[PDB]
Amino acid sequence: EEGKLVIWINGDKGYNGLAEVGKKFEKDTGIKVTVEHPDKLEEKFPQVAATGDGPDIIFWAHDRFGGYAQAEITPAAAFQDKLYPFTWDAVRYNGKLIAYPIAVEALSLIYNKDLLPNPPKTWEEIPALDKELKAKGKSALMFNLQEPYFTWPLIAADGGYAFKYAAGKYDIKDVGVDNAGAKAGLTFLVDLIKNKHMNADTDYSIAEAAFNKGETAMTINGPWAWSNIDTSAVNYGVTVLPTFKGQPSKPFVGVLSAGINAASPNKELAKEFLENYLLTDEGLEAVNKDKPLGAVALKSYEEELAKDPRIAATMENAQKGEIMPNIPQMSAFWYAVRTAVINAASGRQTVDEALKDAQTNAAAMGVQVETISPGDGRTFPKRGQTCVVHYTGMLE
Amino acid sequence: GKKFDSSRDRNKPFKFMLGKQEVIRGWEEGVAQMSVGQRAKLTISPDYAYGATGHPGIIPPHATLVFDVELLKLE
Ligand SMILES: CO[C@H]1C[C@@H]2CC[C@@H](C)[C@@](O)(O2)C(=O)C(=O)N2CCCC[C@H]2C(=O)O[C@H]([C@H](C)C[C@@H]2CC[C@@H](O)[C@H](OC)C2)CC(=O)[C@H](C)/C=C(\C)[C@@H](O)[C@@H](OC)C(=O)[C@H](C)C[C@H](C)/C=C/C=C/C=C/1C
Repeated sequence: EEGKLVIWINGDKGYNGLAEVGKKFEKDTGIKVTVEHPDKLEEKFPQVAATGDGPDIIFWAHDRFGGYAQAEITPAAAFQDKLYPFTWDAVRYNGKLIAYPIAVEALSLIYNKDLLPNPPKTWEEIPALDKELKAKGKSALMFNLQEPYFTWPLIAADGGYAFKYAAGKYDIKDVGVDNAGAKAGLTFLVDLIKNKHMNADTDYSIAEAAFNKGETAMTINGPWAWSNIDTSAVNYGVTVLPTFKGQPSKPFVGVLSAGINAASPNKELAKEFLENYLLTDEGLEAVNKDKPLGAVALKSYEEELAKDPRIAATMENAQKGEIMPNIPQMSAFWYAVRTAVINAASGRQTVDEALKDAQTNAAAMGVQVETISPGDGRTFPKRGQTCVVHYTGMLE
Repeated sequence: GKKFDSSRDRNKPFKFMLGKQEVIRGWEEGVAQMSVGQRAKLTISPDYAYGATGHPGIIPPHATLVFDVELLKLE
């Protein structure tokens, strides 16, 4: 809500690289661009957008953006085939494009080369690998087991999916969590915990410290984690995730993307900056110099960056992986899957028993509105309006 | 199932700004679907309520909530 354009991007993303692109826009156009990194901008943008005041451009995962679309402007691209078709699919909601894809942020297997010259290509190796490394005085493999984003790549490897896709749509009723592939995947992860190869309590924070310290041989993470391994003076490399039962681990992949706020009047100015400054081999490089994006949506600079085994490995994990659906019911997937996994590790429920639960919990509507007394049928509450109600609340 | 709150008890209506995330996800998507004067059963899942944390001391983790809501007036 002004005559210059304001950009919001996360603190781990290297805003100073973006700033130098904005300064080049200023030398060429005169328009001043300021890039901010608010503490909880992902949650903050919806609250402020509803008032009709928020930044002109916002940079997040494509997945959050699907919810913004059910508060965000259609971009118009024509000869913008500089980006891959699969990256464009990330930013498409009801056949409309919500944003400009930037980076492909797929999980990978990262490994200390001095602790392990050649990483294991299979999951089944890691137990045997851990005994050899445990004797030396270190671990094999530490990553976040709390959040299902990191456990899922193993789980969906031998089959099993959030929501089946048919006739160009997602089917919120058809969930692939209580099938054999899911069970085999999960049971292998539980067994690794049962055999003291991994600890249920370990989280992202704990795992990050150990790999950066050099206490663990391998971790699992995105290119968001690369700058911290760099600073930690640890000889590391990024490879393909280990296969499970000869099938590749299929991580859900997030795409860093640039959307425009409907309440931004600077849409024409913002579009020029994204289309003709950000999505440029030099533009993207300025960012990557500050903090790496891994694989990028632009083909120009991706063909350059993929000479690095890290970026080449990232894209590989993204291809064998599937792109993260942006549909709302994914909230209820992640919730269903996080509780299933955590309780399998806890030994609260059996694997077969937790995934049974998950298959139900994932497909359940967030809210069902059944009528008691009908309304006028005309007037509906609109964002920024105060609702006056009576209510009775109780547990089901 | 046990009752944790009622406005009709206190006999003062409850006012919230839609889309400001003052209330749970189930209320924002849910009351947005009600016409003015309408009364409806909101069956909210934990994801759209307080999820795995719950509300400390009042609502357990993984608790599906049921709300009897009557949309009285817009302001
Ligand atoms: C005496 O009764 C309490 C409410 C009780 C608490 C316990 C629950 C079982 C319950 O009984 O409500 C309940 O029935 C319930 O689950 N509700 C209330 C009806 C709406 C749906 C749900 C709810 O969202 O409550 C809400 C739930 C418990 C917490 C919120 C969930 C959504 C999340 O986005 C919020 O982030 C912060 C936190 C509570 C509210 O509805 C109140 C109005 C809102 C807040 C406190 C926050 O938004 C706060 O954040 C700074 C604000 O911005 C407000 C406006 C600032 C002003 C000064 C505060 C007013 C406080 C009023 C408090 C009241 C009437």
